[PDB]
Amino acid sequence: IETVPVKLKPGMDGPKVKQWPLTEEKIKALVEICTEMEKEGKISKIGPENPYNTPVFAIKKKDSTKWRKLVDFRELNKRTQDFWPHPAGLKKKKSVTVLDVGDAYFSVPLDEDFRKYTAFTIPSINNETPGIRYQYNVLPQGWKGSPAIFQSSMTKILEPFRKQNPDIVIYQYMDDLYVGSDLEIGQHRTKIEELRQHLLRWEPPFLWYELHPDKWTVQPIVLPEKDSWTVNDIQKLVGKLNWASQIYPGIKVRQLCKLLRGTKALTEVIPLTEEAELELAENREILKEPVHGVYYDPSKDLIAEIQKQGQGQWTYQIYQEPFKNLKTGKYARTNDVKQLTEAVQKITTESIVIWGKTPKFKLPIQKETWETWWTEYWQATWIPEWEFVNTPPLVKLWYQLEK
Amino acid sequence: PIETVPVKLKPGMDGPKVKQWPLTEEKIKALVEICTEMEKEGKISKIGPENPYNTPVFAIWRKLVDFRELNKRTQDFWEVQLGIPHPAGLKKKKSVTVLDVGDAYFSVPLDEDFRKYTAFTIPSINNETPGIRYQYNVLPQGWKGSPAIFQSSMTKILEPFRKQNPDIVIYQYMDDLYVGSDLEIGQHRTKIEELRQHLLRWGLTTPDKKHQKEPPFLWMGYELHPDKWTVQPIVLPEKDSWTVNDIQKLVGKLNWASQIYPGIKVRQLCKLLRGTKALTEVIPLTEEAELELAENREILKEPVHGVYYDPSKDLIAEIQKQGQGQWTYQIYQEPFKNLKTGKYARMRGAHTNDVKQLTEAVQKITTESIVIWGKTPKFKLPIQKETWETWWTEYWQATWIPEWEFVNTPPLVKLWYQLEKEPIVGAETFYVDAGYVTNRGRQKVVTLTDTTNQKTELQAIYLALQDSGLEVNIVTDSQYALGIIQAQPDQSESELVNQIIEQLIKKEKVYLAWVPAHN
Ligand SMILES: CC[C@H]1C(=O)Nc2ccc(F)cc2N1C(=O)OC(C)C
Ligand SMILES: [Mg+2]
Repeated sequence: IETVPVKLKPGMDGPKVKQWPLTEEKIKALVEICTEMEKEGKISKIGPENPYNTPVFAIKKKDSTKWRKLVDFRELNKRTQDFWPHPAGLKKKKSVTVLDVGDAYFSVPLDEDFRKYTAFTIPSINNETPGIRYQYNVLPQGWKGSPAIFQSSMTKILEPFRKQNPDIVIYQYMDDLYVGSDLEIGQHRTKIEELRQHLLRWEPPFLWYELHPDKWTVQPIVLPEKDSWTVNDIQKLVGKLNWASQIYPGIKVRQLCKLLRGTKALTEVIPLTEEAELELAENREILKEPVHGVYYDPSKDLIAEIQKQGQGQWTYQIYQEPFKNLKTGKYARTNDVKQLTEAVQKITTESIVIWGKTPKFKLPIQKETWETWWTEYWQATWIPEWEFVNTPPLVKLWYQLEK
Repeated sequence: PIETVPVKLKPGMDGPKVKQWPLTEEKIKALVEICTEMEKEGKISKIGPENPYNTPVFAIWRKLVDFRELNKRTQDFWEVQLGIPHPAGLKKKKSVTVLDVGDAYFSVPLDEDFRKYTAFTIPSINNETPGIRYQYNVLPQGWKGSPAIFQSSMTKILEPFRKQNPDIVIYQYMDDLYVGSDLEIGQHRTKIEELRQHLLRWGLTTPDKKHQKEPPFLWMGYELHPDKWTVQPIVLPEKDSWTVNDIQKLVGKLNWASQIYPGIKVRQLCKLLRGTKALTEVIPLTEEAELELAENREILKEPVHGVYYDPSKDLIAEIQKQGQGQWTYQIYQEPFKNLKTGKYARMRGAHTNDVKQLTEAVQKITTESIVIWGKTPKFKLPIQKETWETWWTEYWQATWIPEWEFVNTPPLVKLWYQLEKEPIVGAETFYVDAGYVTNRGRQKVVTLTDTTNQKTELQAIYLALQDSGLEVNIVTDSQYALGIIQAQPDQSESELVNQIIEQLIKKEKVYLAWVPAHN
């Protein structure tokens, strides 16, 4: 009755997603959590007439020893009707603390006719029992409609702090609230508390400590700078340059190329000629800045690829049209998978902060390994889209800072 | 009674209206005695000729209703099972009783609003005698939602008994109720009687202790004892002429035994299927197929049991390389008491090395373990940490193996070669493009036949490797060949690649570089 009538996009039916198998530790955490959500009317056991399913997972958190239930609503989120802004001021604040306000949802009931689409299953070890089935009664954490539906109620609540602390940029995204302020880190955390407690007024633990958007400088392309240049060096250099010429057409190779005149031994040292020292120096300048004319339009998808740079280092880029990167960065400091998941999250927290959307990730990892271990390290409350790929050889070369 | 699960027809669709085919008067009688009693039990009820719906019915006497139309119109239900347990995950019990649940679907109400779509018709003998129309009051055999609704009811009807008796394991499977415990013989038989009474007080009837199946329980291709498990009896056929069909069925059964019989091999056997033209075609057995067959029937002559999972103890998984692209493994808890075993041969990709392939076997085993035991085992592997890290750090894809211990049990896995990371000073340099030109003036233009733009870029390099000495620097314009060699395989589907690999293993130092077009 009180609920807001929600519907799926026209023609669409509910999600029937397969639940990845879980470890008994996670199942144990999921049973304890869900048993309590049931005693409190948040979720209800469902019968066999509900054919839908969304996967569930358990994760660990920050500043806690408790488990957090994570519902993979990606599929449902895509079949849910659109609802009919984004402060670029946010990426300019000295600091931003991320809050988990997902709990505010457990008060608003959910349209009785939509509930069945929130069905999920807690699996059993070795299939020895059917699996415990449930659906949501209230707005669930992780569903695209929850922030949308609790928006009115969320503004009213923020209205005060808003006018009272005009020096703060409060941005909401899914179950997260982003709090930005140029105040000194000292006083920053104090003002966060005056927000947490003002939320209790109507809770919210920290995600991450702060992020510092202000220094999210792009990682440009660099050429090696050496004393003596062998033939091999010149060949790597031209190759790198030629590919970079796809982006920056001002890049000229002609002169460096007149150096690999014929078939010389790879290790032969080649002093560079005037015409050439000047060509390298000039290509060098063109790369000092990211290419002009690259603008983000909300109309298209944000794609993100990550490359393994070996020795605990990774590189990544964000773009919408190939070669037109909106951002390109690095990440270092564990095991391969642990790092990949942190980078993935760090890069996601960035697109959200910068453009308000999570990007589509192209990951260099076998799917089964990712599906097996990502939850052991995941801390976010959201889950971006991802596909799996193989990183060609040369793409890595062309992307890192070796001395 | 038990609560009712509401059912609906698919969106838009209307109930069934397919007319009853002619019924032999001998069959009409039969169906009237059958349907009249079903109305005496509660299963069905006569309905007034205003119910447009109707579903066919013939007689086999047992009444068999044809619901393939109503089913097409009935809503989708939550999957009935999708996944049975594996013996290796089961626990050891002192006693295990299997309780056949009779007239299961018959003892569960069917959503009232739905019943009118279950309407069927018994044709009158006389061109105008009865012509009675019935509808179901319970779950109909053959109807789309009966398996699902039944199981879901059984679960609820079992819940309390399960809370009262937490020392009793109960597994529901279609029509069987496998009940197990560690109670002493006598107490177990009493719980089995109580339970029997618990189901009864809900109408669910079962078989007496005299009539209930006694283990070994033959289930889903296995042989179950309260304390152990194996695969049902299976030794190999004796024959003079083997047909493709026989071979495939043979290969099929040998694989099945791999989950518990370590050592089974199928390679020589599989190889017989090459170029086969008909299922009925005979294929004589190679000296090698006979040896492999002879060894399989010997392994399969002495039965092996698998113990059950003891949750108090760790899981250990040990892997061995049993040939190129072949891996065997076994998971045990009690040193060498096999919970399970298996073999792994999947070659993800056209090329690979024993390291990548051992790592993929570790992921398959990890996934399997998470399904069966809900956790990952401590791994014992024939590879040293240093060989592992060394390929890890240098590979582009991201990967991660759980806690494992090196176990010096050959063959140890390793890398046969490694490409330098810097050009070699003093090594001749080949620029390949189907031939090459060296910096010392050598050249070998060769024109190949029946090639592929890609297989040609690989031949260039191969030639360069052959004519060069122990140390060599090679320059190619192929990103493709570059990718393959750089991945550093030691095994491939391609013979060419395999040739390059033998070459690379022999070299002392090889450096590969790439440069674009324009040599
Ligand atoms: C009921 C107890 C349960 C179990 O833990 N161990 C055994 C051991 C021997 C058996 F014959 C059955 C089973 N069990 C089981 O669920 O078997 C289904 C897969 C058929
Ligand atoms: Mg060339």
